[PDB]
Amino acid sequence: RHKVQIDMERQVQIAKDLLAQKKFLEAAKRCQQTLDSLPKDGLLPDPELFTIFAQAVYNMEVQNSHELANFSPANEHDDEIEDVSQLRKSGFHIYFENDLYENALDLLAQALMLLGRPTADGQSLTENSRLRIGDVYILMGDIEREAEMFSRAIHHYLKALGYYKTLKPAEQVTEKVIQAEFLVCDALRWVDQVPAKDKLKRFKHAKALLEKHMTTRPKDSELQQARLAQIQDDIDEVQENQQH
Amino acid sequence: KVQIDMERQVQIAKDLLAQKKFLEAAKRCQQTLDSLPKDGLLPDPELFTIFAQAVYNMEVQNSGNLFRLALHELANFSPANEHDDEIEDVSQLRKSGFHIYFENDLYENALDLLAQALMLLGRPTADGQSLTENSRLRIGDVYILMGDIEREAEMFSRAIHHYLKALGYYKTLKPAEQVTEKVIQAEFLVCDALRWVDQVPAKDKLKRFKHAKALLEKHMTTRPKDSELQQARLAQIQDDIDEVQENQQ
Amino acid sequence: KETYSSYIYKVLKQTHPDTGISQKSMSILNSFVNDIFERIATEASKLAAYNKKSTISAREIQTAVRLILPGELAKHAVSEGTRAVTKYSS
Amino acid sequence: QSRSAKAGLTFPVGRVHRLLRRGNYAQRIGSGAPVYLTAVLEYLAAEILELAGNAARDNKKTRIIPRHLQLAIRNDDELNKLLGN
Repeated sequence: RHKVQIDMERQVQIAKDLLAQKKFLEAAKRCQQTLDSLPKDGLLPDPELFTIFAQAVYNMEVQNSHELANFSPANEHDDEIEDVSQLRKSGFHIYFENDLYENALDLLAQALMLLGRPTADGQSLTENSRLRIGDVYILMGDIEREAEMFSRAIHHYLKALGYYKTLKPAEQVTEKVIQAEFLVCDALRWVDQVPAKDKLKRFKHAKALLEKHMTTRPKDSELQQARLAQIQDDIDEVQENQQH
Repeated sequence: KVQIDMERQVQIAKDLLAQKKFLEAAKRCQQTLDSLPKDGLLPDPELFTIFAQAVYNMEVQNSGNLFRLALHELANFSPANEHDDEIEDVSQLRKSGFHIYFENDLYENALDLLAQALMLLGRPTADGQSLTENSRLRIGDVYILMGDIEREAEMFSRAIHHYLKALGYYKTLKPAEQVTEKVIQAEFLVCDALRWVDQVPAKDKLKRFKHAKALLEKHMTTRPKDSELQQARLAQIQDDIDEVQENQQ
Repeated sequence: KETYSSYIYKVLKQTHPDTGISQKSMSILNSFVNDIFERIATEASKLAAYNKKSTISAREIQTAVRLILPGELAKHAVSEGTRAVTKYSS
Repeated sequence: QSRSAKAGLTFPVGRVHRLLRRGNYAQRIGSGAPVYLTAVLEYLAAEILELAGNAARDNKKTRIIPRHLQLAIRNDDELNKLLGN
């Protein structure tokens, strides 16, 4: 086109569509082409262009071929939200080269940057932003768990927890917290670097929380029980395969 | 220099094949085909069919060392007397250099050999009449063997295409015991090979399964000698029906 | 009559998309899968009776996996089971 | 859709569920049992296939032959332990 004019939102919907339909290559190229085609100055792009892209890129590698006990963005600075000055403005084709996992992670760091961009007036980030920061950290964790950077994965799951814990009570929130709490443990079982004693405390904590949630008779009991069974077995492993 | 009796050479090769001595049967065909006169003679198709089987068993057993499909083709059941665009002209028959069928990809090689049997067996009559029953039986057998080799070569869409082809030819034969057996075999091979092709939708697979299911149940009522085998086929098809129907709900 | 062979083939293409496999090696693999099946199902059966349960659940399959699979194979195995159950239940 | 797809699996949950029922292992089969077992079996096949594939490539071939399977198993501790040789 003479100079193609981009509706970001529409491009985002189309990319979500492509992703939902397992057309991962085609989704990634869409975000890529959209991002390379936006004006290079004065505009902050839609964060979803980066997340969808990450998910698409990440899914291609898959389908083809210190304890932050209480991280809290409420009373602590998130050192991992980079300045928008460091956002990529062109050359998004590079995210097809080399380590696709790394590329997806870097794309998500950019989503984190736009979502976590502090306001000018001292108003904190809205619920929607912090949930979305949470969701992003979950996705980083998943990629890292899949790339076998398990320690890096734990760090992000914990961070996701922190963010999720800042949201006003609601059933979505609870589900996210529990998911997070579980994912910490799912990653922790792979980490030799953490003492067996520090592992048991974490597992028991997630165990209790899962059992507490069960007495509430939730809609996803079945999935919640699967989670519980895994943590229980992981407790028995470190209990049996240590001291005996 | 040497004088060749083809029928006799076919016998020797055929018996070597039966003895499981594949290398020795393939070579027998190869040497025979390479030393026939190069112009004026159509060779006995069995020299190609045997050569193909030999080469194929050879690759299977050595490789076993230890220590698009038209959806309406599938939906069709009427015998196919229509033009077979897969029978080539005899101008395309290989006349020398048969050693190459030992080289590179042996499955590819067997198929090319079988294409040439198909060419020879399928050659249109000098007057204009349909091919004899015998030729139509052997074309059918040739087709089944193509399917087999293609399966092994991971050419699943072609495999079904050739089983369906075989079926078309068998179905043109005067009814007989051996005919019915080949027909039932081909129908089941069609079904079994459908599990390997994702591009056929549920609807069409299910329609095909139901057909074979009905055919085989009808054949079961005749109390055929092969009853155990038929029951095993019928239970497999029921399983494939069950699976596909579970994807409905 | 090989239950898993066509599925094995699909798993292979998800792993090495440019790699093939003989029918014979799928046959050996099918036999492996059938064996692991039988061992797990039978151990899970024993566990079921022991706890006086008349249902075999994901619980007893998970326990059976840990007894029957060697150390790390089991560790990934229970993780993979948890995730399928996790996804399926969603 | 199929339970396999609902579970993220390629292996057949339905066939596995049936194989458990016809196996008469307990009075009842939970709907989570097949989803779990199917996942375990598919994961094991994937591991065996990932190494056998490498062995095929290590031997410059593009097809998996039983000798590739035997190498893959024997040269892995746990698979060797699990499957014998």
